[PDB]
Amino acid sequence: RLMLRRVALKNVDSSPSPFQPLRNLTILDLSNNNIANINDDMLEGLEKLEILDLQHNNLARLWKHANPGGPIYFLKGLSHLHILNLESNGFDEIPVEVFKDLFELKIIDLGLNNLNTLPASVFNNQVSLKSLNLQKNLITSVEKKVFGPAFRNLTELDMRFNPFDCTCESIAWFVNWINETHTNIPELSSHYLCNTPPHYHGFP
RNA sequence: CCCCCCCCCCCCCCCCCCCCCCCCCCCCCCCCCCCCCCCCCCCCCCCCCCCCCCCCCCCCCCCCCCCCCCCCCCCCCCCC
Repeated sequence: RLMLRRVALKNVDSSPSPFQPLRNLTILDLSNNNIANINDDMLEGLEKLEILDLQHNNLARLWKHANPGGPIYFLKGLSHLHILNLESNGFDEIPVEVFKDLFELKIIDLGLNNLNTLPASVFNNQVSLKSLNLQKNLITSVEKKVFGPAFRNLTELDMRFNPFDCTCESIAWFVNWINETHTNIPELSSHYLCNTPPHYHGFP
């Protein structure tokens, strides 16, 4: 376990990964450090890593398609990763094959970001997901082609402050899944308020 | 056994002049190549300064909400 929360890491983007000798590393916290550039091969050889926290950082550019050199898939080879946190990273786009190898992911956190559109068929490999947290984002539509495999068998859901769109093309499957479910959705009728169109403005 | 004087023709040598043909050097013009310097055309790379745009982090301010601690008051009831 190596905790580096709010330590302002510098020279973190070296060509050889400093966590390469850490073969038995299981918990790694890199939160509140304003890390900007992260290499692709930083977590190579980290088969036994389970807990990864990268919340409150600046990795928005690393996932956009306009980033030179291509998006950074720094989550490859993490077969045993269990809890992942990416809060307040300012993410605006998620690459399609970033979560391709997380076969044992159960807890994922993506709140307080600028997510608006997610690629279709991204959460196929998370067959053992438990909690999905997307509070305080800019998402507007929830559909099967992206959130179908995500909502297979969960236990928690955190999507409070989002401007949901009330349209049969964008929310009908979502509200249908709300009607019958066993996942714990707290304050479902308090902050899951429809922002757009103004006809359904504020309607749960 | 004799010298002299005239003339024709053909020689040889030497000085001058005029012809071709060639060599060397030089002059003028032009062309080609090499080197040096300079000007212009663009397309740029690197560095610095200035100005903005996005995202994020620390600190601070304002408005709150919850919890904890302390103080006061109102009503009800007992002890001596």
